[PDB]
Amino acid sequence: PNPTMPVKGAGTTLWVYKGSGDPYANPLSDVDWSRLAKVKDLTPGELTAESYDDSYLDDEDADWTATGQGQKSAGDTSFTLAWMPGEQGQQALLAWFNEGDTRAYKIRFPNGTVDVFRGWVSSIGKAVTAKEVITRTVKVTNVGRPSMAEDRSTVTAATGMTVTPASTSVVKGQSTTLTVAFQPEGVTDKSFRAVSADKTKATVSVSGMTITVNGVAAGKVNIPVVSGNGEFAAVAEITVTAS
Amino acid sequence: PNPTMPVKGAGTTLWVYKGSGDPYANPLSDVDWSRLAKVKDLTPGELTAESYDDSYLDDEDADWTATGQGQKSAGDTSFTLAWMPGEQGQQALLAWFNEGDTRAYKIRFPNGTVDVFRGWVSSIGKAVTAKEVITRTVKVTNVGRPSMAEDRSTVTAATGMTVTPASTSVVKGQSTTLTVAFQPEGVTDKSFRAVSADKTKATVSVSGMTITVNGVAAGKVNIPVVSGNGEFAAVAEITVTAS
Amino acid sequence: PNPTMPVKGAGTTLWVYKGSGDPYANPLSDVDWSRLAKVKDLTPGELTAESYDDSYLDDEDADWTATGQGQKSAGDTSFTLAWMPGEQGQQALLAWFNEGDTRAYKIRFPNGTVDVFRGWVSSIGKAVTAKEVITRTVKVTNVGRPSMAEDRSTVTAATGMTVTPASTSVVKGQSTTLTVAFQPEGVTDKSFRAVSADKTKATVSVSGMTITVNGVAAGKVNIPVVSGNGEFAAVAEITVTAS
Amino acid sequence: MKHTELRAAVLDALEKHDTGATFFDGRPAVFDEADFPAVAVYLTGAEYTGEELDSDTWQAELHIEVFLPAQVPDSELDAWMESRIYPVMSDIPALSDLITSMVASGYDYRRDDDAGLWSSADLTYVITYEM
Amino acid sequence: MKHTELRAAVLDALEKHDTGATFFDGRPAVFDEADFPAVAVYLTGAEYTGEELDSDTWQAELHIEVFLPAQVPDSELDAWMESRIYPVMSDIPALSDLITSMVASGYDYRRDDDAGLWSSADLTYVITYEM
Amino acid sequence: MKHTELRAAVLDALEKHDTGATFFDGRPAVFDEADFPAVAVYLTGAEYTGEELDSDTWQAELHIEVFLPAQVPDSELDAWMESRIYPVMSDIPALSDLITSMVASGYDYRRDDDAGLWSSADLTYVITYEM
Amino acid sequence: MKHTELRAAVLDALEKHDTGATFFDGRPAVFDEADFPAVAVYLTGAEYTGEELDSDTWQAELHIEVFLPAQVPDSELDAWMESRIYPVMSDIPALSDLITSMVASGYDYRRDDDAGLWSSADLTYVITYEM
Amino acid sequence: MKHTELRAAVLDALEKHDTGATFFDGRPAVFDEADFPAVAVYLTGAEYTGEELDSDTWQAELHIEVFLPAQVPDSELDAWMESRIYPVMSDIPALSDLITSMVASGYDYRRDDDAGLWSSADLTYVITYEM
Repeated sequence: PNPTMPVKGAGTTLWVYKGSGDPYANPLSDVDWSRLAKVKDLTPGELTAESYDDSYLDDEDADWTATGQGQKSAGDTSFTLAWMPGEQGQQALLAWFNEGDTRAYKIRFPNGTVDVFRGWVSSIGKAVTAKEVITRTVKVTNVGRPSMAEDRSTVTAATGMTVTPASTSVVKGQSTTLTVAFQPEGVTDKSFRAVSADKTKATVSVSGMTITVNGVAAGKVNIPVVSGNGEFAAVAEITVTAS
Repeated sequence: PNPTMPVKGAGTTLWVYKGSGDPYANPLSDVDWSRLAKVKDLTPGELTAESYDDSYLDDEDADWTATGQGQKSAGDTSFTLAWMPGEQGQQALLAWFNEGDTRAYKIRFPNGTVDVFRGWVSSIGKAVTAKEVITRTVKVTNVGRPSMAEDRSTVTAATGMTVTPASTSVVKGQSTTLTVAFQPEGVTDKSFRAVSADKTKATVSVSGMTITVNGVAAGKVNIPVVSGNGEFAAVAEITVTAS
Repeated sequence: PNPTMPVKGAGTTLWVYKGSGDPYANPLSDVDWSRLAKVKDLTPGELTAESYDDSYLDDEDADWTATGQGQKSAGDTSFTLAWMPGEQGQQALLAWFNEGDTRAYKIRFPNGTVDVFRGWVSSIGKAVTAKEVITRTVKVTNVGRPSMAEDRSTVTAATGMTVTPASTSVVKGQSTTLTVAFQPEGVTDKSFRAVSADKTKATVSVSGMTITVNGVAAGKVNIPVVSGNGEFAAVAEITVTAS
Repeated sequence: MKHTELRAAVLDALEKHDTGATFFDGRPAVFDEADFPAVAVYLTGAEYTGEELDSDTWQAELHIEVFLPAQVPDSELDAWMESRIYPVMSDIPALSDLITSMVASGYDYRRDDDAGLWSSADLTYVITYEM
Repeated sequence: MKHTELRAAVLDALEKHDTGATFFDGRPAVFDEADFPAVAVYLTGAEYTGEELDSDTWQAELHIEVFLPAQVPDSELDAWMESRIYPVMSDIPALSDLITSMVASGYDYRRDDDAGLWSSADLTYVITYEM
Repeated sequence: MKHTELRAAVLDALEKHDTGATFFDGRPAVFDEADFPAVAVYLTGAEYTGEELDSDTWQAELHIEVFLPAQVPDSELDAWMESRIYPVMSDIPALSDLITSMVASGYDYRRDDDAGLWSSADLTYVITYEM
Repeated sequence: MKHTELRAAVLDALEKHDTGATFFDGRPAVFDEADFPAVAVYLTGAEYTGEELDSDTWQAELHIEVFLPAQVPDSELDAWMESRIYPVMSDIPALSDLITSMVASGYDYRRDDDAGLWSSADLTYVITYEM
Repeated sequence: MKHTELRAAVLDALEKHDTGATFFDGRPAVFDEADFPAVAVYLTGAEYTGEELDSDTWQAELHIEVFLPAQVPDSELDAWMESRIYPVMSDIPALSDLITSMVASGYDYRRDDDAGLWSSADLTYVITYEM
């Protein structure tokens, strides 16, 4: 359950804060969040902004229009769920709408992260027809800066990365695996490529954290490996042999 | 990779500038650009040019609509990609939207031909259903002159990065200056990066088509060099002496 | 390669004038025109005339609207073509857009006819997906009075209408061929009409200027063949026989 | 999962009234002209319509059939369907919690042509169930 | 369902008109070269296109087949379909009260190819009813 | 190449659980009535829906197939898929790292009729992978 | 003409690597049980998608077939069709000049059942070419 | 009708070019193994797409079909088709007068599978014409 790879989406959960303190504190815990069930669909309120203008007469250039980001709005989130009057919480949601207050609701994705927005109810719809269950339609108008999932993310980096030295025994394409891992806690933000300093005797074949170097013609090679940050790097001595 | 032949489009990649210089100087090199992958689809910004009336009652036959283009604009670029909350760069654009500066980004076609636009994020959206990976959609409005690919139209490059090896011992504050230059007779968008592989005994401070190595302590270590976007490399050994 | 028959349409060519003389002078000449290779699709700018009000207070009943043609607009011409950055000339047209001047372009149809417009580029875009080539989108604001190929077309007529005389043997269906040839160089705008003066004893069955005169009953009659122009006509002597 | 009990519950829901028919569960059947007119219950389909972002909410098709010998007129088949099977199953609280939503689809006839060894009427339901 | 009643009603409506043909209800049929030109009445389809949130409102299809000897020219079939069937059922109060809406659907011919023992004409209607 | 890795990963997870079945992987099978109930896993489709501008990102269908002898009641087969396979692919870390995404599509049944030697049920998983 | 040129170019692009197979061009094939695993190349379709106002710009389907004896496991077919033939043809400079674009479409298998003599795997490419 | 001269018109064009084949016109064909490679011309379709308020403007498919001995490789057919037909059918003055529009559709291959006496290359054209 990692946020560093794409995830399906099935298994997402919707929760509504019912406590009193700030929901932004520890949204991961569902202590004071009302869980809803059987949510037919979900449409998060897309983040939107405005094209503020900054034109002036005293301008060297006029043809290319210049504008800046204005003010941003969280839009509206709408979703549908099975009409469940007997459920406890739809009434609270109905009461929320009827009282028209501003409340906070979060979403727990089947990914390991959470997202919570603050707003007030904007629309309630009920669709009725045979051959399929009655559906309850809800739309909420978000307000203010919303707590975003990536803000709760943490990043580990720096301290360099390791490299397996020597690996000079080269014969018939070498095919020697080189491990370039990172010392700090193993987990980090991976950004590193290997580029051969000769490209003739030895050539780098970077393959998913594993370097499978190759050798064609005999020679002494210093294969350098570098990181994405541009700070940490290493060089591996290689004695390529044609035979 | 012939730019004068029709090309499908697979392998296209999108990049966001992260350095502190003009993006338009060296679009080919990706050193100051951060790449975001898993791009679901891409709709490039559309260049616009609204009409401008040019009419006078003291003219000839007024049976036509003599007009000229006025405020040309690159419009906005939109794309979708798989949600990667735990990936470095998704936060960058998210924060980039959050404070709404005017950064530049680069799209690299499978032809060695790239384009650069500067703008601000105008809209952020998240799409999620069952059975389909969560996708995030972002709209950024271009600003100013778009630096489109066809302007350059005259790239030249070849194989080889010249540098001065050895230069091991250095005293009097160390700081030995090592020359680095390109094989393709300088007719190329030059770019290279080099750092100390250990930094424990020697420090490299590459600046202005050359590097300076001021060793903090005696010892031997190799100095990796990466030719900008990562196509060629060289290694210079430095054995700084204590005296 | 005639203009008087419906044309397949596939195979048309697109050119842009690049010299300095009047494009309207010799649109057939391609010397000062650059061919635009790989035209995926084309959409000519339509010709539209604005509706000018003409109703007055003092007149008869104004129950029906009285509007005359107002100012005429050449519309906007759009087309799509394969993205060919390495081609020499695609840079020009976008630069033509970039400079924002008014130029002239012509379309050579697979018929033997060419139409030329004048205008300035207004919209440039590119569409890119997978498993299909990258396409370039262009839209040009046509300006001024454009040159329709109909004006370039000439007129051939007059000199009367020749006719094959005699053929006074009509019996047993018969349908004697009758050729109303047109004097001027053969090539003529054939608008004639043939019809017998009796409609019972003799009749005409003209097909492709080849008139077939049939008969059932005997007697004497003269078959007139006239021109739709209203001043040229011919009359042939026919003596149909029953057997 | 719930397939075993779902067939079990409905077949038990049928057996509460008078007997006079075998209640072959599933499929193997094997009749011979000694265990005649009877009924069979089985399900097909079993797709993964999403329809929901919290649980699988699978959907399958419910087949309930009846078999009669040779060329007995369909009036028996109609009467058998409209009385013996259709009304009783229209409200069986046992499966109410076992399922999510039930809906009828149609009712068809199909009979042996060569040697006319039998004659079958099929009632078909669509079932949404949280497996 | 109400199928037995509806078939009985239409059958009696046909029988009221001047006879000359067998009036087989259902589907067993079995003709032999003695019950020739004759008719059979039956139903197919029987779906649950609900379409209405008050009652089932099922929809079915009515087949009226007329069988004639072997390779009689289709003029007789045209006369039969134009005289004895199509007009007579255009207004029958019994079925009018029995069902909700009845609509003409199609009418066609088909004759036996191998051994050509018969030639049938089919008249099909669509009916909406409530069970 | 991923199929051998993909095929091995799932079968080993299946083999990791309780035994009682042969694990014929791939295609040729060839059973005879000594190596009964056995599971077969294979891939089909594998087209080139582009869908992604930086990598090809194909997708293919994964089959999980298990054979049972003739007229064994489907209740056992329904039990078998639950008792053996279906819950295991809910979370397998092996192929999760191996491929991009994979969802369920359907779960069906079939059997031999002529000589009725075998009876099988198949599991279809749509998988999305890059190669 | 391009088909002879196209077929010639691709087979040469395959043969540059290590051998191990026969390279039947065209279509008539005729294998016999000694010239086994072998590769066939041919084209189908060849329509007139206009798509352009300057040339016919036809499209066709390129088929790469690898044949293996009877009931060998598909594992080698996966290896053969993914490693032996796919990466090599991924970029053939002769084709790039020869054609306008190349797109991958299909990845199939077909096991002989009657007498089960052979086993074929199909790789399908859609080609946009102008002749 | 237009078809006879239409068939005559193309026949003149191909016979005008270099021969090398019989020109059995229409459809009866009947070859025997003496008159090999030869061509044939016929029409299919001929419907009434209105398309025009004043003229009927029918359209139909035109088949240029060439047969080659049994298992001759497609290269000969490819060479035959793209040299001896496609360039010839590029433009014919007679056809332009006769019909309204001339559009290419595509061309395929097929052959006698059982026994295998012949191979066939079929080119299909689209003609829009006014009666």
